[PDB]
Amino acid sequence: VLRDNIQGITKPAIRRLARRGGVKRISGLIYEETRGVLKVFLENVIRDAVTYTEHAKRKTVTAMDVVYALKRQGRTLYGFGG
Amino acid sequence: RHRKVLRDNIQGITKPAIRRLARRGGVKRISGLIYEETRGVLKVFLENVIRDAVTYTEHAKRKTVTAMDVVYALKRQGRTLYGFGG
Amino acid sequence: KKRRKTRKESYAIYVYKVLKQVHPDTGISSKAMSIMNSFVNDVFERIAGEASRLAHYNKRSTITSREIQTAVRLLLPGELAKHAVSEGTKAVTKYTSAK
Amino acid sequence: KDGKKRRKTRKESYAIYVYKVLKQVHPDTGISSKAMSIMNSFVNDVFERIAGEASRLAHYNKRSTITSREIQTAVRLLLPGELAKHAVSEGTKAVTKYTSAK
Amino acid sequence: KTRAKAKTRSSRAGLQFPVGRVHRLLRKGNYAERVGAGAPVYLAAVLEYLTAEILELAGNAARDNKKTRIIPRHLQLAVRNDEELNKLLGRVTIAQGGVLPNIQSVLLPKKTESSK
Amino acid sequence: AKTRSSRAGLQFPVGRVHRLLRKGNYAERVGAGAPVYLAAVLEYLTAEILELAGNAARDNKKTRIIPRHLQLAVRNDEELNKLLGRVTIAQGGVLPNIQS
Amino acid sequence: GRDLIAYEVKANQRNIEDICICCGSLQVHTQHPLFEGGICAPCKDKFLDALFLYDDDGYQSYCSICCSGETLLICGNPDCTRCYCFECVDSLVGPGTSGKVHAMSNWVCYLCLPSSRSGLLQRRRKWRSQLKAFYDRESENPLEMFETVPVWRRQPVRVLSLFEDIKKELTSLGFLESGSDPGQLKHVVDVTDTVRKDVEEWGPFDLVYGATPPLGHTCDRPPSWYLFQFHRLLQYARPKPGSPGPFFWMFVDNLVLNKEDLDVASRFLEMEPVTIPDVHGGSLQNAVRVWSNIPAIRSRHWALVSEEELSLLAQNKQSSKLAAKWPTKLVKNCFLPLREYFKYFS
Ligand SMILES: [Zn+2]
Ligand SMILES: [Zn+2]
Ligand SMILES: [Zn+2]
Repeated sequence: VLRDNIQGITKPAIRRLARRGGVKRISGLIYEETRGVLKVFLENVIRDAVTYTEHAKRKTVTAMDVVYALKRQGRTLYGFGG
Repeated sequence: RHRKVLRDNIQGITKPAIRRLARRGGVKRISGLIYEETRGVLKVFLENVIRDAVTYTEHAKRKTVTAMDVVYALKRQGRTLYGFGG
Repeated sequence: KKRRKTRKESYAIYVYKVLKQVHPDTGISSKAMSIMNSFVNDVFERIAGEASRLAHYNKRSTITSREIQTAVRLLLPGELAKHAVSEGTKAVTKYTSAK
Repeated sequence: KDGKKRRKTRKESYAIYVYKVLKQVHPDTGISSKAMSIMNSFVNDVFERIAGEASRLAHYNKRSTITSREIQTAVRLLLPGELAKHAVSEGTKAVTKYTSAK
Repeated sequence: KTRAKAKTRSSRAGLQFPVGRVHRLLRKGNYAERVGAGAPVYLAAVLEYLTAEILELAGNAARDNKKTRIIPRHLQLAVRNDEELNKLLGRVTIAQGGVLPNIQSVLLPKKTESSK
Repeated sequence: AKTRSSRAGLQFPVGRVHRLLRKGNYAERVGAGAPVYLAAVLEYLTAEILELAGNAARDNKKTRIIPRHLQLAVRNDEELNKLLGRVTIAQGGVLPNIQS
Repeated sequence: GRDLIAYEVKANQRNIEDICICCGSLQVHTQHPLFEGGICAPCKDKFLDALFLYDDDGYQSYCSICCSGETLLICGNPDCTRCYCFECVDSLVGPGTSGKVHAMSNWVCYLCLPSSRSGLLQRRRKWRSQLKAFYDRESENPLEMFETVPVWRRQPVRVLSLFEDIKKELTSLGFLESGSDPGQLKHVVDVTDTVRKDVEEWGPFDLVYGATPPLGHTCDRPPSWYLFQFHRLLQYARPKPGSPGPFFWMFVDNLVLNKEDLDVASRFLEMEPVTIPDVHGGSLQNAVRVWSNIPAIRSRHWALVSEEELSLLAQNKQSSKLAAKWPTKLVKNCFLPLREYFKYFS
């Protein structure tokens, strides 16, 4: 229950994302690999996104903390800050 | 006026120079068409860095390109160089 | 409502007028409006931070149109920088010798 | 005695401080001037990184003061892994020493 | 007191983006001690040209899609089809954009006929 | 006259870091503990690289740290490699790493 | 040895044909095409190649007379395309004159001046036919060579533009006079009902230009149609056989015809296409194929330009179609050798 939310990313979700990415054929070992990489890509953001929330003395992680954590890593996201 | 236009200095990057840079890069075997592509990529890289550095010299109202303008041009392109003053 | 009074600035009322000057009938959504707002803030902070570095390099405690000009010549690629420097110079020259 | 022949502006550095730290960690190892320029550029680079990150951390919360907390959050963001977990302990120990040294 | 027409600095420059707002955001952001008079005029002109170029390409992308309202798909197609705007916004994600409809020429089946 | 460097038990100059914070247009005000904390952080990051460069010098049978020793000190440790991933050290070369 | 070739003629009383005027050499293979004198074999080979080569930067990439790279000056009268090096001018007419020539952009060149005897230069009467014989002896390829049109016996250009307008281009290029509309260019959008009688009524034509649609596929008509009609009206507009009259043509394709249609066009126009790339803004921008009989147009293609990269650019342009302007500026340059054939409006 508190361990299988990495498997909440399903096989058709990675299938649809690789169809958007223009991949014609996917092997059976992609789905274990990508769930690793995506998980790492969340950590490197959330480790930063909690940390701004630490410095603001809040408990809510706002959209501005996500925008600042992505802007720090050179992945500037548009359409969430006023 | 009194300045001969330098030309064909991309061939100054010799074949054993790209050979030695491939030895340091760990490459065991180099094809014959590597050398023109490597000259082209080095030319585009120097175009970008000197395009920044000459503009740093322009705004400073000088006519001499310094090592600090090279370090600023590289630190702007996310390639921070040490040993010349940050 | 006197305690519920906090007006966050934006660039919606300006990007809307520039859009009506370019396309007199085309509209725009609010999500695309927030993307254009974040774009204006992004390019603003890029040129301001780059010009601040270009002032600090030459030991000058003043930003004028020259630092913004060379920051535009650094940050914008290709012909886009040339057209932006032309438009900026034309607007400054029109601004100085006006009524 | 000869003095003030060529007026040159004294360019500051960190060379004697890196020399002191090197004599504290290696009592017999020397260092070249090229490597000293590299260590000087490293100290300038990491100083600019932590100061700029603390400037953004101050501007995000609408505060115009950089205290040790902004530098601590900048260190926790910039230094990966155990480097932050030791540098925060070293900085907090230094600030605790500095506050209660009177 | 003062008896003169309240003419804003935007209108004297022939621009649309606010000179005063850009000027106080330069004075607020801690960029330098002093801020010149021509600098917010020049920066407002640069921002207004960079806004007008993307809105012109987005209005062309909207007209192609038979729509009279720019959605973030139109901004995505407007920026990514242009090469200088793609160089400017390379490390930039636009929300609700997607990607360009660009399929490689090796994943398609050969729809050809043998000449022999 | 007791300097703020020895008042906090540090080595990097607290006063120079203080005036470089006040000069760099970072914020309007600069706290009292901030240059002490930043001098401590810079001193730890200097001491770790000088320790690894001294170990690389001792392995190379040399008592002077050359830029090759700073190259081997930064590239071998993975946290310092993550810190300086987009940083070229001059007179450094690369790691002697051959693919299998 | 460049101050010696001005000494071999005056003092030794030697023939100009017996010294290579290009690099100063004493060995002479042939006689120089433009002026009286001899040319050594390597300079001869390179000189022919230089004429074929087309440069965006200047009228001539390398020097006309001696084929040097640098020291390029521009002709004063804007109705002339000749360019000579500084060393030719210094060596032949005298030192410290090249600087004077380069100093102004309104200095009448050697071919525009009433007298062609400068002091060590001799012109040739009806030189173009001799020039064709020069191409015939060694150039190994008899490229389409119409007689050159003298400045004194010059005609107003009569232009027929099919499926694409070039009046802006030619006006910028100085082929059409602005302010006055006698109608020396007729733009004809629809030609399905054009007849020989119509063309005869429209007045005799000297240059007929056609071009493919721009990359946004404005019209729903197959692109080969432009080629085939261009060929038809072209043949109609050709002067009566056995008449000393110039007839130039140019069909331009912005990668809208596939390899089938490309071979078809190459067969009818009886030559291989000319692929031109545009200034890189990082990788590659756009490219264009051109058929024509205008001098130094076939050598304009650059061997570096690959087919597969061109196919990829074509498929990224056709499907995307962001810009939809006919590349008038891309095909603007190619008319530049034609400058010596018709009158220029500054
Ligand atoms: Zn010769
Ligand atoms: Zn002339
Ligand atoms: Zn010459």
